[PDB]
Amino acid sequence: YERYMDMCCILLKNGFVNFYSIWDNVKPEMEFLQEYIQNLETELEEESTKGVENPLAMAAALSKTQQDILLFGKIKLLERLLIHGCVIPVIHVLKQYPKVLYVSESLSRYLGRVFEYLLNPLYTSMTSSGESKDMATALMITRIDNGILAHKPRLIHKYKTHEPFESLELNSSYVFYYSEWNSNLTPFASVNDLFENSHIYLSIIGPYLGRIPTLLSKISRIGVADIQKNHGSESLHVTIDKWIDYVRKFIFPATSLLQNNPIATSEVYELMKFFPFEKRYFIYNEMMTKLSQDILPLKVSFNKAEREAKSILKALSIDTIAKESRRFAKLISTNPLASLVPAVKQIENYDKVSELVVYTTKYFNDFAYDVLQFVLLLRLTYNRPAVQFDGVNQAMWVQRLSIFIAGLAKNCPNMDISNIITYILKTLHNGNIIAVSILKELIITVGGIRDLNEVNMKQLLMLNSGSPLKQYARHLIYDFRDDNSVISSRLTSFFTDQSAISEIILLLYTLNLKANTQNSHYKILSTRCDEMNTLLWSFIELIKHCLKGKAFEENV
Amino acid sequence: NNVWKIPTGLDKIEQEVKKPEGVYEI
Amino acid sequence: TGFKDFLLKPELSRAIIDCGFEHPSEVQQHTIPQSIHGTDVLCQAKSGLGKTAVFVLSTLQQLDPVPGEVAVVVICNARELAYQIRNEYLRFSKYMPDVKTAVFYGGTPISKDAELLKNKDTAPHIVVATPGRLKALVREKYIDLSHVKNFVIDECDKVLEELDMRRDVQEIFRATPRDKQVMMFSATLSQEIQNPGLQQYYIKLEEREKNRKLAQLLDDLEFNQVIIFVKSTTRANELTKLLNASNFPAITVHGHMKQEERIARYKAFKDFEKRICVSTDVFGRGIDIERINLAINYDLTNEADQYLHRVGRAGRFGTKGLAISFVSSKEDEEVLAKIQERFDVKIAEFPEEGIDPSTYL
Amino acid sequence: TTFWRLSLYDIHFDKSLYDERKNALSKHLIQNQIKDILVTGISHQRAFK
Amino acid sequence: SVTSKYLQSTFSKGNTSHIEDKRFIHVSSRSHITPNEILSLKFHVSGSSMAYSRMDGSLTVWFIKDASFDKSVEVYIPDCCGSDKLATDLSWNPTSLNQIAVVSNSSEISLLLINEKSLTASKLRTLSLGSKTKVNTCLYDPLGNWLLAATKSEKIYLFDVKKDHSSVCSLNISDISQEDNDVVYSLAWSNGGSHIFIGFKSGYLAILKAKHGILEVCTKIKAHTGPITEIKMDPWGRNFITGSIDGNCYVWNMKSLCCELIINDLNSAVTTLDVCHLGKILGICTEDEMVYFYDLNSGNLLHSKSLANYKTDPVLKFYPDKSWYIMSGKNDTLSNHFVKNEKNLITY
Repeated sequence: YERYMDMCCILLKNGFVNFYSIWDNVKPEMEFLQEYIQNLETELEEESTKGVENPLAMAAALSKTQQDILLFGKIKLLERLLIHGCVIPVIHVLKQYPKVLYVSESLSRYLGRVFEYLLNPLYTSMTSSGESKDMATALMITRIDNGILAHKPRLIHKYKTHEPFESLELNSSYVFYYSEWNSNLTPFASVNDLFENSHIYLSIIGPYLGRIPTLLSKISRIGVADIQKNHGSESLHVTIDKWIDYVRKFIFPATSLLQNNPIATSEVYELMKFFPFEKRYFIYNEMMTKLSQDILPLKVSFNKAEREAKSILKALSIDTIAKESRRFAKLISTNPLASLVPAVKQIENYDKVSELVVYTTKYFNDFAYDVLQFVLLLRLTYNRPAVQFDGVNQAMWVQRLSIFIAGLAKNCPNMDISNIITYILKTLHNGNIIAVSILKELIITVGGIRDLNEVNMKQLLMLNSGSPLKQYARHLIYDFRDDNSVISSRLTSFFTDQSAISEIILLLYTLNLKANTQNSHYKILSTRCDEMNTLLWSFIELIKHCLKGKAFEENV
Repeated sequence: NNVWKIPTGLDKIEQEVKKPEGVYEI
Repeated sequence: TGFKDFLLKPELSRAIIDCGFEHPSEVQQHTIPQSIHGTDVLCQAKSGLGKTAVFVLSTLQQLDPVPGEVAVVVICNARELAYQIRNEYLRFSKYMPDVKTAVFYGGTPISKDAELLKNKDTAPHIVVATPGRLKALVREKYIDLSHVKNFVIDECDKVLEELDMRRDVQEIFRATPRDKQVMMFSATLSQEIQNPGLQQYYIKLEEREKNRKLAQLLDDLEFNQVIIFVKSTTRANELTKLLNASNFPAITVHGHMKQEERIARYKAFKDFEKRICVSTDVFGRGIDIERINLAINYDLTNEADQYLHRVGRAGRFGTKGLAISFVSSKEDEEVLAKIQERFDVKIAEFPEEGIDPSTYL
Repeated sequence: TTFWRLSLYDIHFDKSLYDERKNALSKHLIQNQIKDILVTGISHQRAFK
Repeated sequence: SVTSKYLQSTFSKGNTSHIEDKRFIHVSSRSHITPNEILSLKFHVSGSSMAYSRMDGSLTVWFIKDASFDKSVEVYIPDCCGSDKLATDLSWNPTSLNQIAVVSNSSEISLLLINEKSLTASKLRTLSLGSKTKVNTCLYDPLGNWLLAATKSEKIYLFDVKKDHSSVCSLNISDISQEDNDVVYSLAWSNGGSHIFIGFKSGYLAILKAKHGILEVCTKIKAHTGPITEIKMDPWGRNFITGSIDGNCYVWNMKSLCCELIINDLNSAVTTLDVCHLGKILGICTEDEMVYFYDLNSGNLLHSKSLANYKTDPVLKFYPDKSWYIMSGKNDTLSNHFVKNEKNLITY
């Protein structure tokens, strides 16, 4: 059947017979195909949404027509018509019945093959690798004969087979026989043609582009080089807007489908880095809300990732971190914005998972970082009560979330929590309790600024003297401001930009007054006023510690 | 978008206080 | 920093603060102020209320370190309790470098104890010991107690009821200066022995479905730690082997096993090293574990008191938790019916649709 | 302005705590007693004066 | 499935010989101690010599003439490159048949010509550089045209081996990395000296051009999220393999410089890796004291083993002229492997 189908596929492009005269008359009728399609759709949707429990030790103790449709007839004809470089029949068929792509994966791979050949010569012209093409050579066989060195080349031979992808099986190289299958196609000459033909091939391959990671990398590097080419010119914002739209519509849905493949997402984010962060948040949130639902394969992948993330999260321990950390890092780096939210909730209301997560942030790349900051702002802004139901006591999640944020600022130094600090500087205006709490924990954990509530007279005396006596006193009072100079400088640098220092000092001060003018039980009023006072004092101690010389008089 | 629509600036923190003098009618 | 109202040494205050102590219990505030003046004390209290801390803080207050001089001697009943008292002395003496503590119990070469007592680098001012070993040291003049100022006896009831123990403690007492501070502490002083929020559910099913049911429950419920109560050691060990085979890290503790491994696995799970532990009623009483939030009664007990003792391991000190039980026989339903009449609690049948996770956190 | 300008460091010289630290501090002998910590005490005496 | 049976046979009761070195007889006498180390081990190109250096300071070299090291002479030599200083890296100089370059974490690179008639390793020459410079890695262009010497920071030197090792060029590492405190972890040459592949600690990977003796930065790609441990090249010249400490092992296509295949069964850090001279099987030594043997073409596991807490730091190397591989044993002792009736996979 293979050779016969190949002969018909050859004949079916030199005009011997028209396509539909073959399509309409092969075995599986269109109705039986549609029935199989509905069955696959329902089974897939159920196994996605509900899910299935894989039995590990369950019950292990006490006390053919599918193969037919897949392997022959219409589907096999489509696969081969695609391999042999005749793209227009299959484009016209899949334009009508898109669901056909669910039947088998190989259609997406082969379509990606023809598209990648179409795009390769445009890709080499940019991101120039041609100057670097001259390094793919083999080592010469060296042998010592009669006490002298002798070099020889390795000898291989060439075989022709029916498999489309080339290979080299340990002595000999195999190639596709029909060596002029690429006669009817012309590669791209300019990125504009890349857009014009993306609108045809990629809109067909759909969310399944993820099945071929290499295409993601190639398109993203083309984008990076195209944006870099005109850094000087005035029209840069035009190209930025156009690539924004492109990445929104064709690539990001695809990268949402990947499976434990960090580097591809690293490339897509290396392209995304050029946008305003407003746009990145737009894309991330739309993908979260409207495109996870209402699209089948994306929904399946999101549900699989989420269930897997919860399964791993139930098994984090002080003893199993050595491998669970690597697995969680891969899973979070590949598909973050749907596998992070369960983790964010689990650390929102459980004790030690917070320390475990802050330990395992050491491993994931910039994409996981941006998405993590996103979901942090998400949770911080979700609609829910801040104070506890009982009385004026604050709820039991603010504290654990603030501890998490402080641990982030302390351990992983490539986090870029700038937007969170803009959240603080903004929402302090209205007196949000979460702002004050995050500020307190940030100052006390990262900076190391312990308060002066309980101090014996001798320590209090040493605490203002020459430098070494003061250092000994501070290390006695369990204060570690000296050893944390670098990270304190980094955080005060985050604060320095957008000139938040004076605004924050004035805000804290004029907030404690409004706290003085509220009405409640005195037993809480006195404590609140004093707590705010101590917070302000500690903040100013940090500021004087980190900003000295002229920077102080500049930004204070 | 809402929490990013709040106006932030030195002109708004002034919120001038009440003078110490308190008039006469836990 | 309630101990700062005690008016003690600052380094000692820091050593207590880094020990997590923030508010003294009743017995501490009632005994430490008077024991600091050097008066004899005879204390009876409920077990686990910090009775060691009283005399530990007292002796760490009254001591002025003299090189090579033993003034503080504590006598206990066991070797592991002696190790615990020396660990308490060490966690109390973090900020006191000149003071040195040592422990003495059987099973070790007496010559090694002697040479560490002669060593200036290990010459101890505080010695915690078993009465027999320290007797064998004093009677051989391996240790000098001619300057003892503080004499503590923990669990003094068993010390004075057993004849060998009382004779040993009296031989140690007669070799000490008569003008010393004397303290006795025990949770039980009978009259015969110088101027002294929890959720409760159940599953009614058959035996052959238990193994798969937990494999579902332990899959869906969101939990910190899980404990599994069994009525037998063989079933517990089997279920632990199968659970560890099920990619679920689990430990097992029960009788029929050497005590060393029991202490080892108990301490290991206490430290959040694994997330699943299985045990019989050997831990039915006394255990204190905070992070346990979800309990599964694999097999019910015979009496209601044992079941309440089991469920007491969850919801420590009035905290939130979740409990779910198995019912597979007639006596199970019988005890289930009796627990509600005694404890005024409606143990509803566990619904199939699951419970809201926030109802137990 | 004379009241609010000043501080404690410039109004009281103990000189006992310096000596206690110097004596309890007696590698290179901890960098020679932290560079002869006593230079700060000298500056402190000058400031007090 | 032929390769799986071949590897299984290579792990059988026979088809295995203990390399009889000083440490081997030492363990035999003291067992029938603290294991020093094996700093490095590197073959000659023609597959008829071997050299390695323990932590004691002594470097052994064998002149392979037999399968089970029967008639293989052994030039043992005491702690060369000074009495206080020990060797850390060596290159075998593919130009001639005897020269060796050795570095000892110091400012002196020693060129010694090993003799086989006697047991004398005679120092031929010493090369020196700036007094502060502390180089620790040396490499040879696989055609014997350039030599590379690298520091842990802020020095890279390239000598022209043809013109009596005249200092050709140098470069400051801070110009290559442009990050915060990077320390080069592993270097490797391309097949035919044209490019140098460098793996920093911060994760980056750099490709430098060394065509006519003037270093230059061609490109830098953010390959990994942790320090890169090893970098190996395929002998056919189509893909280069990168192994990291974050638990990933990727194979990058050479013509286009994009990831093509990923090893996913891994869940631990990588200490070393190697690929056979036929570019068919890939051996990974992870950090949990375990070795794996994967297939390059398909990417599916085909053989596993377990070191079982014997010689915590392992080493693996595939012969450059046969399908045999030297692997560490129990206590820092080497253990050859073969089949004794199959010189190459094709013959099988």
